[PDB]
Amino acid sequence: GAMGSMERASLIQKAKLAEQAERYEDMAAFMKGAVEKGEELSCEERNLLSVAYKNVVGGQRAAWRVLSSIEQKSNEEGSEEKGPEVREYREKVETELQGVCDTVLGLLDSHLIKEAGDAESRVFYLKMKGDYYRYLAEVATGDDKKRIIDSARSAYQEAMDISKKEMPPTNPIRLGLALNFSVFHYEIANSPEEAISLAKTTFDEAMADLHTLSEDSYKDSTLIMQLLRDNLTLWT
Amino acid sequence: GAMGSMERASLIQKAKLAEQAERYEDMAAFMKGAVEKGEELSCEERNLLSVAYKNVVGGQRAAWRVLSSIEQKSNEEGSEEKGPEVREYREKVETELQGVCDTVLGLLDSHLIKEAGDAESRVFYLKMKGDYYRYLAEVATGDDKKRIIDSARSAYQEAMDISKKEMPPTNPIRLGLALNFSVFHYEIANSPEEAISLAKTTFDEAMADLHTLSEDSYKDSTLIMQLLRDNLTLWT
Ligand SMILES: C=CC(C)(C)OC[C@H]1O[C@H](O[C@@H]2C3=C([C@H](C)COC(C)=O)C[C@H](O)[C@]3(C)/C=C3/[C@@H](COC)CC[C@H]3[C@@H](C)[C@H]2O)[C@H](O)[C@@H](OC(C)=O)[C@@H]1O
Ligand SMILES: C=CC(C)(C)OC[C@H]1O[C@H](O[C@@H]2C3=C([C@H](C)COC(C)=O)C[C@H](O)[C@]3(C)/C=C3/[C@@H](COC)CC[C@H]3[C@@H](C)[C@H]2O)[C@H](O)[C@@H](OC(C)=O)[C@@H]1O
Ligand SMILES: [Cl-]
Ligand SMILES: [Cl-]
Ligand SMILES: [Mg+2]
Ligand SMILES: [Mg+2]
Ligand SMILES: [Mg+2]
Ligand SMILES: [Mg+2]
Repeated sequence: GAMGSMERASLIQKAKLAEQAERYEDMAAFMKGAVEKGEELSCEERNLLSVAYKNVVGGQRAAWRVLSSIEQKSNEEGSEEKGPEVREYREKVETELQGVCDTVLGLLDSHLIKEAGDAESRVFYLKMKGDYYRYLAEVATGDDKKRIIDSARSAYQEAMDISKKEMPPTNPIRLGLALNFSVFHYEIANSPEEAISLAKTTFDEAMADLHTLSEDSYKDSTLIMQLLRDNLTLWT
Repeated sequence: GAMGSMERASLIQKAKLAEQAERYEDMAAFMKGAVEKGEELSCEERNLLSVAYKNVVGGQRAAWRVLSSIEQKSNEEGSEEKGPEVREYREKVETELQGVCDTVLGLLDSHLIKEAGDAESRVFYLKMKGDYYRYLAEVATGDDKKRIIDSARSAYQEAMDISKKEMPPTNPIRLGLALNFSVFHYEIANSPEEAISLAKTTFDEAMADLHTLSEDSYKDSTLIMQLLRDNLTLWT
């Protein structure tokens, strides 16, 4: 660990600076170093961890999709052989993306999830585990696609069960989990009906719980409810 | 050179793919590898080289400016001591930025400039040399600031002399060189009057040469003339 010699508090401070500078690779490395100090993460610290890797892998996924599209076009009828370069470079990006997902999943397994006892931390980390197996599933094609998909489903499902028992329907973590599990059903598991049912029931049950909330609360929950509505509008 | 085993043509192909995927670090590494094959670069290849490093260093500069601003605020009256972290992380970004500039300058010196005989290639590379010394000047503070500034001025000046002798006033490379030399005068050399004079004469002399051009030509020259006008509007 190249961050082993830096104070935990300094790593957190620098992660916040990297966020302000949109240096997300740095941000992720600082937060990895903070996790590796062995102490549990606070609510604010968990958000820094997830934002950093979301942006790193997000850029890798966007690049992979561009290259995969070029590759597919190059393998159609009437296309001129370009050689191995497109496949090679797509494989390079894919392998780097898989490495980042493996790193995140290793942090969750060593040892964030096992030490997370409160619902808000346990559901948060299990959602992340589902998210990063989902990203692996987006690029998987070999004899492991089915196992990767089931690993994502299993993590999302355990997070769902906890969130329904321990969190109100408007809790932003519960809402973001349901949004992403719904995307998993639609895009990964070939289950659009399940995706639509989950997004609708999640939206409706949150709607009916809004009356319990303060005003300047739940800006993140309003945002996420709109994303559920956006997906239902695209899917129906 | 980690690109030593890849074919030149494959490096160029992958640089174009990286551009489409907005993977500019990859793009720069592929183009560095292509330069290191020892053959001169075509017009299209020179553009790939400059776009790749422009985007890499551009992101580093934007991050450095964010951090430097935070650092300055932290060193004002009434500010709470945050410790060494802001300076440390600004120094980290600064050192990475300087390393990229050094790499580009080394490619120009080994051996792009010495083998560039045509005006369009020689002016192009000398403009790049001025640009990357300018980026070094933006962060320089020690006993080398003056020498760095003069290295930028010297490269821009030699490019200017060639461009005025060998290129029409509407040539896009000549125009972009004048635009950037004007920015050097304004932002680096504390010479706003020189910056304004250069931008105005460049604009006026290009205006008077437009009548020689074809229509679907010079989209890049129209774009650059507008940037000269934009700067004159900001500066006056
Ligand atoms: C990374 C730190 C920063 C940028 C400072 O904060 C990110 C954000 O962190 C919190 O928001 C979380 C959160 C996001 C909110 C939906 C953003 O809301 C607004 C108004 O922008 C998106 C972020 O990625 C983050 C951290 C992700 C999670 C997601 C994590 O799964 C493992 C589950 C849902 C969502 C929850 C955790 C949100 O509470 C806060 O409630 C947000 O504050 C506001 C104005 O709403 C803040 O923007
Ligand atoms: C990197 C390759 C790609 C993205 C394919 O092309 C970049 C661009 O490459 C060319 O444009 C150059 C060029 C740019 C043009 C001003 C862009 O014009 C338009 C319409 O977008 C900006 C680029 O950074 C680039 C390569 C940089 C230079 C600069 C280099 O200094 C060392 C000097 C001025 C300018 C010259 C070289 C331009 O000719 C072409 O003339 C442009 O084609 C069009 C539509 O105008 C193309 O967009
Ligand atoms: Cl590759
Ligand atoms: Cl640092
Ligand atoms: Mg300590
Ligand atoms: Mg615990
Ligand atoms: Mg060869
Ligand atoms: Mg030559």
